[PDB]
Amino acid sequence: TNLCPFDEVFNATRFASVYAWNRKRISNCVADYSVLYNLAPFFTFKCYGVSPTKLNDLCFTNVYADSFVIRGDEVRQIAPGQTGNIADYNYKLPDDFTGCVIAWNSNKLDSKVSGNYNYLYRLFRKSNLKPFERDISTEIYQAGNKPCNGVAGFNCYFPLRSYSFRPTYGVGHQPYRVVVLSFELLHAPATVCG
Amino acid sequence: STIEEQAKTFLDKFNHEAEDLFYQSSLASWNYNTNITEENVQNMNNAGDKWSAFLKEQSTLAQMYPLQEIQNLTVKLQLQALQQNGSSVLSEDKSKRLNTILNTMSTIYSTGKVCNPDNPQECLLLEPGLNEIMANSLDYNERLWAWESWRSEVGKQLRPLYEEYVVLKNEMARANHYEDYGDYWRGDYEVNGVDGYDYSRGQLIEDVEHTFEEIKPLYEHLHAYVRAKLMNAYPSYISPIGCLPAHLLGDMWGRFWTNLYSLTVPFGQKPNIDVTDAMVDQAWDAQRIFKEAEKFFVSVGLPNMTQGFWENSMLTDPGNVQKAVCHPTAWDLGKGDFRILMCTKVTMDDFLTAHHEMGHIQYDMAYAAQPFLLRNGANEGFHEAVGEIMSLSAATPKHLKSIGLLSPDFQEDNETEINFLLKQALTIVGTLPFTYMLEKWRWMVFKGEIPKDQWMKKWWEMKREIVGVVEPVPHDETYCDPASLFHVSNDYSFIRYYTRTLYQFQFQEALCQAAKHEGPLHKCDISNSTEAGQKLFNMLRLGKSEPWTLALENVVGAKNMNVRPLLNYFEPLFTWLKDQNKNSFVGWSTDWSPYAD
Repeated sequence: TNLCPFDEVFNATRFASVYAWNRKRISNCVADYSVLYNLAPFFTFKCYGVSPTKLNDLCFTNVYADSFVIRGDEVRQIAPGQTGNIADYNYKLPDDFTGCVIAWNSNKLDSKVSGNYNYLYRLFRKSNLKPFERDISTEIYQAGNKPCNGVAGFNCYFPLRSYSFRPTYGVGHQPYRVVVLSFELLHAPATVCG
Repeated sequence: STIEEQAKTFLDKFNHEAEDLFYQSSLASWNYNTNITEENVQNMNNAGDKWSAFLKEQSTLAQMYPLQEIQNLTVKLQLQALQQNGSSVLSEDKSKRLNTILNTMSTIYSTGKVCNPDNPQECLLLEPGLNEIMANSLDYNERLWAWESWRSEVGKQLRPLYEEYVVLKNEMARANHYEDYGDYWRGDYEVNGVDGYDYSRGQLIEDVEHTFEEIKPLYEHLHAYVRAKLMNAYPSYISPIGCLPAHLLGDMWGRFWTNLYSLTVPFGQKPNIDVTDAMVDQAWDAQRIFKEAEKFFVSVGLPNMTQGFWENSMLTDPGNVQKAVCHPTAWDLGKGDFRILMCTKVTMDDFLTAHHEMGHIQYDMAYAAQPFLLRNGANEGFHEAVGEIMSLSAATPKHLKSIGLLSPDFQEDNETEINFLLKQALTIVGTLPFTYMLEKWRWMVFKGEIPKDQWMKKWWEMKREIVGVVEPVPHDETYCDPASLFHVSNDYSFIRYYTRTLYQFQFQEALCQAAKHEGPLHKCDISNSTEAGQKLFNMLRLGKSEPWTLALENVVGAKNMNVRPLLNYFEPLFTWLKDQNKNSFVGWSTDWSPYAD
């Protein structure tokens, strides 16, 4: 019984920023979601369509573990049908999403005293995101009637702004490592159960 | 593609960015008020101009969006606090003169070096000195030197130095399309654009003049009682028909009358309510002062304190190896961090400010969801008023009955709360004309109502008509008598202390009517009643996004600033003050002079 690599999307060294969330296609193994929830090292865990009491019984073909890091009051935005700042320009879940987020507070290993400017988040965009879409771009957001040719001066602002992460903030703004688990079905034979 | 959407994306940049550079500035200032160090004082000045030269680059970029077409009122009240050019409206050499003269009036007030020519061998510092001599000195001439010399060596060098200040701060306001600098202090009470709730700047002078006319018989009957109770202390120094002398009001200028309680006590045979000898016997520490200050706040419905509050704050003075300046200020560092800073001791007047200081935080914890330029009070006198009502309910004998401090069998007769209400009369009522007169003098020297040679004749005549105070020495125009204060010399608005009083009892009229209190106001306790917390949290979370005249209608039911709840707080005092004043003469005359020799 070979365990699925959930040791590389939970206990990893560093996560990616929310504008460049890395999608890990976990397949050809046997999961044990139970471990996570049950030992409760982790915290919030909310699903729709599936539930953890029905998780280890029925199985899927490809589970998508999408890991990112956000702020404290922005964990509420990683939810179906939610609008805001992260949920409209960084990471939008579809209305028929069938997986659960797992968010645990990470002030011990992710925030540095006097500034952690290594995590970015998108603040402006020309339009909202389609579900499960990632835009890695640094093109300067035109918010005026003047075509700017790359310099971020007046009314032409840089799209990615930096998270500041001081240890001392608040549950309100501490770094929260968030990984979703998008389950889906195909014509391919289902692998991830046991 | 329109100016409303251009201002939303600019302010969305701004908030976020400001949060980063406001924390970085405020954390270096929190490390200065904990570790007074030469290495750490340059870190405050390096993080200070990085927010000052940031707000200068952001205000110029905020001036390209006109307010003539922005229609959403949240954006307009955000840009109104950013499109103000501030002190940068003048020229180069004229405005640097403003900055270098604030550093020579702030340093000359804190380091005023005055003493006596009779014995100049050993001299004085203001603290521990001239503030102590206004407390336990009951001599006439010994307090005359203590008050005249502070207005002859500190006010002397400010009188030709503040004439340049009034002609230079008018240029800071007449370039911002104001009438004078007096309209700039009145500009925070400005509300314009909302239907039915408008408030011009010129209506504030007519609103204080109508509220002061109603506390006129209340302050007068204190003045007929303080004068009658000072006749035995000084037999031939205070006339019964005249006004009070300046150098016997118990303070450095005459603002607060708290130090005049021990001479004019109504009932000294009964003990004053104190729990200082009750807290040390129960082994109460610095943590349990703020523990039970929180048990008042979670018991009204207001949110619990954050986990970062109990680990990053400073409550005990950390030894004699590092100096921590701990005059009690509540620090909003921003970004979810709400620390507190005071060297708290086990005394009652220290415990009573623990409820007041968390009221600054519980206000500031409520508008954390608001944008950054509106994370403030509804006006500049609104933050200090929402804190004092939390201290006003923690001083009642019914609240100390609950937390175990007071005795289980405690009597309370009709001669007990009169000694408590006079304690509140000498700190709140007696400062009400002294806040109005000093601000009426500032508004009538900024408007050009009195020139150079009349600059001080309409100060003591504003003293012996409004506050009932005659200065003992005939002063010429070479002294600037209001220049000897903390709030005049350091360039702060003073009308916030008048409006703090008329809000801190108007809110208590509204919360106690929601908490179902059957009795007078000074025995009311808003704790253990969550109906009054929700009537407060509907104002606490608004911040500056909603105007202040709708923050008052959301609580009390009146759009304006009323005065009848303050007079209703002192209703057992006003009845008792008329009972004892039959033998005295009410009112005063403008004729009496102690120097009429």
